[PDB]
Order: sequence, then structure tokens, then C-alpha cells
Amino acid sequence: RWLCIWLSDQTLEDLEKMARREGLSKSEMINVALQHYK
Amino acid sequence: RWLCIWLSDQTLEDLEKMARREGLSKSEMINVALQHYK
Repeated sequence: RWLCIWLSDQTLEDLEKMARREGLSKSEMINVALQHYK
Repeated sequence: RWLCIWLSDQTLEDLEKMARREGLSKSEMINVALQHYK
């Protein structure tokens, strides 16, 4: 699904170091975040 | 910021018990996910 929400710089940037190092993409970064949150 | 990406089920939906139940919102759910993603 296509999701649009409020994630600022500190978090978009977040999805740069994580996704990269993780081999993930902006979405596969964010999907993952939800599967390992908490 | 406004960001649109590809998140399928069991995560895009997962943001219900992690957001509502947690008092969070679609964004504060997803932002948060990034802040505690492992």
C-alpha cells in the first residue's frame, strides 16, 4: 500500500543510514521499522 | 515532512496497535518506529 505521513528530516535522514547500511529502501526501511519497533 | 512509500500488509496495518493502542498517530507511529527499529 501507498502511505503518506509526517516524518521530518531527523527521521528521513534516519531512513538513509539505516536503509543503506541495511540494504533497504525508503519503503523497505520504513516497513521494517514497524516490524522491529519496541 | 510528507513522504509517500510502499508498505504492504503486516506493517502498514501493523500501525494500528502500535499507534492507536499506544496513543500515537499514523506519523508519530511511523516516526517512532524509526526511533526504536532494530
